[PDB]
Amino acid sequence: NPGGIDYVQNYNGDVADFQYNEGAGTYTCGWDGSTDFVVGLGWSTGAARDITYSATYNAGGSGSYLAVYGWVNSPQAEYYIVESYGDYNPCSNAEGLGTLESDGSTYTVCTDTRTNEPSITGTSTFTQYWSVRQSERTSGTVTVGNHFNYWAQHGFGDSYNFQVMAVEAFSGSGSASVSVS
Repeated sequence: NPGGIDYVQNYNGDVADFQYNEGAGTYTCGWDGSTDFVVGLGWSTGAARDITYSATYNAGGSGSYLAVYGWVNSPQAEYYIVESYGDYNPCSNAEGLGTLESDGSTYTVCTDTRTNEPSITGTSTFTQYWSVRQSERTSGTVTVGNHFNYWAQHGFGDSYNFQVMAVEAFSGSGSASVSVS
């Protein structure tokens, strides 16, 4: 599959009309609701790989991200590299970790703790790492290593779980069509 894609991310995809094609490295979704979902395509084992995407992403008025999304097992962490988003900047009420430069833009970097929250191990305590692109875009390449390298200076581990190019929303409405490699 494109870029060795071998994984379909499907959390609550049933509220997001989530449809995919692993062989083509494509997916679509469309939403209008107040339930959280995270859907997309990628790799069952994460790495500091370059992720190329091309999207149409329409999330005006929506609490939504277009993002590289994944987890690390130990210390347990959930991470996002946000390329475009809707109404809600996730670094607004988080702890600031400065900025970094990657793939043509500055990213705002931040972190927060989720205590005893739904996670990949059921219910657990984990750290979120966010890089939020200052100049939003819908196509390009994410040099994931740049983000990993920076977050690792602030406690981020390297035992990668899954890693995908994702669309998440939790409020409002939108549509997306994404190609990944």
